Amino acid sequence: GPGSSRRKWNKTGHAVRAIGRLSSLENVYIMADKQKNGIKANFKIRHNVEDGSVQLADHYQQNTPIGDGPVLLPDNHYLSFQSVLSKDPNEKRDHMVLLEFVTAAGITLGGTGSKGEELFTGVVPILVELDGDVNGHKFSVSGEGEGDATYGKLTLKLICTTGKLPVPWPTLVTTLLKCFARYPDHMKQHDFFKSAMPEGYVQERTIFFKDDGNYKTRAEVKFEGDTLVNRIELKGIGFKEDGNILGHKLEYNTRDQLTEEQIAEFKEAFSLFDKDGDGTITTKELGTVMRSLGQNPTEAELQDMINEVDADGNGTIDFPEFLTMMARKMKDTDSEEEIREAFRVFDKDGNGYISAAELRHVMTNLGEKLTDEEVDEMIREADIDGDGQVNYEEFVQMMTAK
Ligand SMILES: [Ca+2]
Ligand SMILES: [Ca+2]
Ligand SMILES: [Ca+2]
Ligand SMILES: [Ca+2]
Repeated sequence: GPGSSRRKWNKTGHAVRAIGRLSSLENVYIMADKQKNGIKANFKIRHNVEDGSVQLADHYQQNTPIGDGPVLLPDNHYLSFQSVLSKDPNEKRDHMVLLEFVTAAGITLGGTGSKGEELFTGVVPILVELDGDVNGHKFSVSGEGEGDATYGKLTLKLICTTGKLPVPWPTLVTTLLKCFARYPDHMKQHDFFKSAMPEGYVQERTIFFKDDGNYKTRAEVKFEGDTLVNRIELKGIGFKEDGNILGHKLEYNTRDQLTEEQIAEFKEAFSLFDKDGDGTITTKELGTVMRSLGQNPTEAELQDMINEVDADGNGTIDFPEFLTMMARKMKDTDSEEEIREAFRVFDKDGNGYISAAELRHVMTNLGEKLTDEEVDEMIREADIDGDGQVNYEEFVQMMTAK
């Protein structure tokens, strides 16, 4: 057809790109399996390959309740995942520290929920145990951590007890606790996972690695004492002894990635908004901090603000949502300006220096509490050139664990 033969090349390779852009489903969709009194999920994971490529893992997931209870069968919706992989420098073994932030979304909105859901209310210790055989290569993984459903948080430390792990850690991530997802109140009756809980659910998967082998897994996620347990049997077949997986061509982490430390800071900051520590930030709660700083956003101005970062459009922001809005990277001239603007909030009289009382007003309006000696000591920490107060330079080189 008509158009520049340049126009046509590009238009063809915009729609091919487009297809791959639409095909990259980041979310994890949940459907019901009422006949199986359960749920399923079919999703893909893109594992970065060392040489720029990508190894994708086609996941096919089935879930069922172990017990005979009532269970909540959910409508179509999705989980939303943010994973952070790291190492403990103390730990000497082949291992992984894994942090997940899982939030539920997908639905536009007495009360109820599940009994089984009152068990996630606070922090739950986690035990994970995995038994696999990949292409004959046998290994065991073990680990502990905790789950904090309110901030959709999961933290684990996973050891390979049998010594060297014969597959890359990334590939085991999905396998080694969706009951730690934050289901927003407005859909807390689509949380199959907690509902099935105390007796628990089976989570079976087949993961197809493109041009490489497959993993089969069957796991029981149930309570033992008050430890939430994830116990797995993993069987892998079809894998070339030198594909990305068995040859370890897969990479651990990206590199622009949030440290465990940073995420902790973002949690503490989230708490500053979440006055009632109920895991969400409301228009009310946002207003309170805003006014406290000295602004007057209207009910509507707040609702907008939130609705612009509130994935599940329920009017509140939960920690993964917050964590997401903080995890966006910017054109570092926007980031720079963000810092310039943060500075001007701290530097209240706008004289270009943050004083001790200026630092105190900000932390105080933020709902922190502070001894004069802590204030004076913070200023000590930032006051490089030692003039008793903090300029823009000092603020920048003090603000950078972004
Ligand atoms: Ca709250
Ligand atoms: Ca929300
Ligand atoms: Ca000042
Ligand atoms: Ca200074």
